[PDB]
Amino acid sequence: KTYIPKNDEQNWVVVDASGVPLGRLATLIASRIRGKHRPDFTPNMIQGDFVVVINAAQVALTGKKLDDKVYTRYTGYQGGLKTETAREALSKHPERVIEHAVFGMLPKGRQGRAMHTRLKVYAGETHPHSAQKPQVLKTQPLE
Amino acid sequence: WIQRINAGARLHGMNYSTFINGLKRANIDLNRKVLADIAAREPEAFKALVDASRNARQ
Amino acid sequence: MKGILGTKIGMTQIWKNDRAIPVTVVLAGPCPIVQRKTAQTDGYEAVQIGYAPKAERKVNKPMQGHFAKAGVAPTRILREFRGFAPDGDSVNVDIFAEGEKIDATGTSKGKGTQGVMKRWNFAGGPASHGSKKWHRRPGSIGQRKTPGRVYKGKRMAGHMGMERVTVQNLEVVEIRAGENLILVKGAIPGANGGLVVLRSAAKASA
Amino acid sequence: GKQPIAVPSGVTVNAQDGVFKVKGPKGELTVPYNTELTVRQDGDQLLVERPSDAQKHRALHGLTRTLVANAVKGVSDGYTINLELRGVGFRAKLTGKALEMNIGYSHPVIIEPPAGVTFAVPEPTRIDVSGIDKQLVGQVAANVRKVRKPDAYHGKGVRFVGEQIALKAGK
Amino acid sequence: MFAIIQTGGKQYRVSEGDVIRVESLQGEAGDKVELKALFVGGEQTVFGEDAGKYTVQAEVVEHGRGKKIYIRKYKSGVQYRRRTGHRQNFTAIKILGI
RNA sequence: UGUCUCAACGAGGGACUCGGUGAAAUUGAAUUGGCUGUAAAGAUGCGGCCUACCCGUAGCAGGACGAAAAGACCCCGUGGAG
RNA sequence: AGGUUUGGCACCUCGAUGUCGGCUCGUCGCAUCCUGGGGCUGAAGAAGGUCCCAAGGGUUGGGCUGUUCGCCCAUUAAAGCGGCACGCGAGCUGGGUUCAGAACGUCGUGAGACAGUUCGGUCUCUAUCCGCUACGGGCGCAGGAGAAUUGAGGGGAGUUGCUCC
RNA sequence: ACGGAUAACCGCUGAAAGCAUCUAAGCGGGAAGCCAGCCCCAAGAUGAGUUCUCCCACUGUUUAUCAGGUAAGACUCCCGGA
Ligand SMILES: [Mg+2]
Ligand SMILES: [Mg+2]
Ligand SMILES: [Mg+2]
Ligand SMILES: [Mg+2]
Ligand SMILES: [Mg+2]
Ligand SMILES: [Mg+2]
Ligand SMILES: [Mg+2]
Ligand SMILES: [Mg+2]
Ligand SMILES: [Mg+2]
Ligand SMILES: [Mg+2]
Ligand SMILES: [Mg+2]
Ligand SMILES: [Mg+2]
Ligand SMILES: [Mg+2]
Ligand SMILES: [Mg+2]
Ligand SMILES: [Mg+2]
Ligand SMILES: [Mg+2]
Ligand SMILES: [Mg+2]
Ligand SMILES: [Mg+2]
Ligand SMILES: [Mg+2]
Ligand SMILES: [Mg+2]
Ligand SMILES: [Mg+2]
Ligand SMILES: [Mg+2]
Ligand SMILES: [Mg+2]
Ligand SMILES: [Mg+2]
Ligand SMILES: [Mg+2]
Ligand SMILES: [Mg+2]
Ligand SMILES: [Mg+2]
Ligand SMILES: [Mg+2]
Ligand SMILES: [Mg+2]
Ligand SMILES: [Mg+2]
Ligand SMILES: [Mg+2]
Ligand SMILES: [Mg+2]
Ligand SMILES: [Mg+2]
Ligand SMILES: [Mg+2]
Ligand SMILES: [Mg+2]
Ligand SMILES: [Mg+2]
Ligand SMILES: [Mg+2]
Ligand SMILES: [Mg+2]
Ligand SMILES: [Mg+2]
Ligand SMILES: [Mg+2]
Ligand SMILES: [Mg+2]
Ligand SMILES: [Mg+2]
Ligand SMILES: [Mg+2]
Ligand SMILES: [Mg+2]
Ligand SMILES: [Mg+2]
Repeated sequence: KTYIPKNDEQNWVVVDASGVPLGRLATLIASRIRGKHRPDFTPNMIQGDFVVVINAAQVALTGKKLDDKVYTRYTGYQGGLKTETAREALSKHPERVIEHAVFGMLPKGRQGRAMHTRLKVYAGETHPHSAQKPQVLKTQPLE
Repeated sequence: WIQRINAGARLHGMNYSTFINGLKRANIDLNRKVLADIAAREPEAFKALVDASRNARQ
Repeated sequence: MKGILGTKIGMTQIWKNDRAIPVTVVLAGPCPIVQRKTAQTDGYEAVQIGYAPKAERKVNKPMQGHFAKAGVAPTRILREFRGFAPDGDSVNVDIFAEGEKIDATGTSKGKGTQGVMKRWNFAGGPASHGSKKWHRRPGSIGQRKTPGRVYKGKRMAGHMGMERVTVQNLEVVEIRAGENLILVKGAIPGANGGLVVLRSAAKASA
Repeated sequence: GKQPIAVPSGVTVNAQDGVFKVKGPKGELTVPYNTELTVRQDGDQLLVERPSDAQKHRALHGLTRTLVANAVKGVSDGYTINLELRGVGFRAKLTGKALEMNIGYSHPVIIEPPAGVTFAVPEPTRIDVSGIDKQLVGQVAANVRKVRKPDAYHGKGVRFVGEQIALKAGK
Repeated sequence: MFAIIQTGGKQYRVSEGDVIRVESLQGEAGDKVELKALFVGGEQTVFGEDAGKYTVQAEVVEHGRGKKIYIRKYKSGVQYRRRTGHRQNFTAIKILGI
């Protein structure tokens, strides 16, 4: 008998990232995209929101992390793959840094991959999705 | 039901821990967690339940 | 940088101050500028140059209007050259200077499905002392259960030849400009009558 | 490594943020500054001090004081290290804005000084690097010393002019 | 939003049958009167035992048996299967109350 | 002297394509990836993470503790036989 | 510390997990044989010693022996040490040890035995799945078509001597 | 080759610790190694990208509701191919 909403709603949102610790902005984006906020209604449905991260280049990385953080990736080849990038090599492509954090804090299933579709990252303070006029968010909740 | 209930609780600046306890402190409401959800489909009420839990807690 | 298109004509014997020189003859027939790629319009700088002519009876309407917007006769072949900004049309004239080193790109002669000895220089097994692994036949591909797959990128029987190929820093022996002939030292990839690109030596010497 | 700053007559200072720009007789300069402390009043001599008798502070106390000190010592006075080529046939030349090292390598050596730093030589066997920033003149002179460190056995190389150097016994 | 919550329910859905654990109240004889933890019977509602000062009567409608089920138990490697039929009774109650 | 450095070219008979006839061993069922970890101690099948569109054809033999013979070694049976 | 030796223990495998060496094919560690960079030296130069960083690539051909090793010849920048079921027999050898024949030495009255030594002695045409190399068919990529293309990402390559200034 | 960031290491500026100190803030130098540069592959990068050009608004009553004649353009077939 529990209510099961239909979801005509699309919900655009514009999160700034300058100075926010990466994991923290990550968790806020992952929560807002997975549902959570608002009564979650069905886990079955991707009823979360579209996030539009901007200034992703400016993310703070408090502590030694800026050059300690070694993102690692493995090419099929059994020649040694496992290439690694410093995160100070967010200069190569800062959106990847953001997009990696978020996808970690999302489900890993069919629906989760489908969720990664709802993240849009732009390292600069600009974006092309003006047509959806996203609502601004803040960054942290209060007791 | 828990997910939806503290989703609504955070819509007003509370949270499941806080809202459920404050409702418990208010002459024990004893609504089921099922029932508190549905009042998260009827927002004007869940709102007053939030103000009531916020009371028995100040 | 500098670039042009031509057909591979063949290799012969030559002399320059009593040094016998093998040479490949190439026809760097005049090329036309069909398209100009600005970055401001196509995101990067390049030029689309054409080569072997063909009669408009064989040229379908879309390609016809392509060539037509640029004012050029239809060409069986088109290619881009990065960073070129030529003018008029790209003749081999002066574009290469005698004695330059140049990057010659062509297409390996297609050798079909070669074994391991031909393809990767395996040097398979002994021809006596007692096998049925005489010919190619690689020995092992793995090591028991240890990862228990065979490695990705393993060398194996396959399609040999037919590759793109570049050979860098061949020397420009001679230029018969009016014939549109360019004489280059040494070998070039692919069979006679084939397409080849000559471009400015990409790894210019110090 | 603390104490009051001195203010020569041809100087100015601004206490905004951690910014600290000076406009002394040889030109303007700036010294980066931790903002956890506040930059002090310019009324005559100036000193900044640590909020806490804590360990981590007084280190920055001394570093910040001495840094502003040397910045003033430069903008008001100037800076200039001396250097002495030493060893058979070692010498240098000035060629435009660059130094012409000529000391025991098959290739004569050149050095172009980063901005604001002036090479000079009078005696062909002696260099002098003048400038405004002290860290800059330090790294420049350290480069010219890098071109050849004096050898342990015989003392060939770049020297400080006043630089005594003991030497190993050879045979 | 009416709520058979748990065993005795307290929510505003005026006028309809619904199923409950049972009663003993034969036929329609029950006319069971109900507590009330909160219902919106006129937009307005309350909980603070002011709901208890309200009550909703309900006619009983009829007793019934739920759908059949088979309890099934199994554990690996030890033989041990168990098949057993079950279905739980209920009382259907119409609502009318304040 | 092709055994070899060190393999080449050529021949025929297969292998490949089309039309005719058409088996076999094997097969708990299968919608049957990589790393690392854990598990009765060598994981497609458990955990985490990565990678990966559907389906074939020609080929290679690392895995499927691949197939074949209820280990011939070893021990055991108050077993057997020469 | 490591887990490459001999071992302990006996945990899966005795309705079978083929074992030495060679060949073939590779790939990984680094506790580095060569090359590259450094400190110190009882480092003048040259030639070295030893420790620190470093795993890109490289690391020869023969005689003897089944050998692995090891000794030797003649070179070399160097002629590294280990893992991968002491990697690799549905990939090959089958020289070695674990079947039947036969002989010597030895032991046993014998039948027979071995720490041994010696000559001889069947290595199973068809790949289902996964993994790999090559090659197509389908659909997708918000109209249907012909061409030119950015490069997210991925692979290959990566050694070294000698002489001369 | 050039270039960027690094290892051991070598230094500048320098407090704590009125001297000293390469480090505690900061900065430069520094390898066959790392990233880029060279060659090859690559948008099934389902996040499927970009550019030039071509063809264009056809037809069928509530009955067959999507299909059918065609355009641009391919494909079958034929003769051949480093
Ligand atoms: Mg061919
Ligand atoms: Mg051979
Ligand atoms: Mg095997
Ligand atoms: Mg595996
Ligand atoms: Mg079970
Ligand atoms: Mg049991
Ligand atoms: Mg043949
Ligand atoms: Mg599958
Ligand atoms: Mg474990
Ligand atoms: Mg495992
Ligand atoms: Mg499962
Ligand atoms: Mg798994
Ligand atoms: Mg895919
Ligand atoms: Mg086979
Ligand atoms: Mg078996
Ligand atoms: Mg048995
Ligand atoms: Mg008996
Ligand atoms: Mg052991
Ligand atoms: Mg036991
Ligand atoms: Mg079995
Ligand atoms: Mg054995
Ligand atoms: Mg080491
Ligand atoms: Mg050395
Ligand atoms: Mg020496
Ligand atoms: Mg040898
Ligand atoms: Mg002999
Ligand atoms: Mg090895
Ligand atoms: Mg062993
Ligand atoms: Mg083995
Ligand atoms: Mg076999
Ligand atoms: Mg034998
Ligand atoms: Mg006797
Ligand atoms: Mg015989
Ligand atoms: Mg034999
Ligand atoms: Mg056959
Ligand atoms: Mg289109
Ligand atoms: Mg790339
Ligand atoms: Mg991919
Ligand atoms: Mg110092
Ligand atoms: Mg540094
Ligand atoms: Mg540097
Ligand atoms: Mg080199
Ligand atoms: Mg799409
Ligand atoms: Mg249609
Ligand atoms: Mg037509």
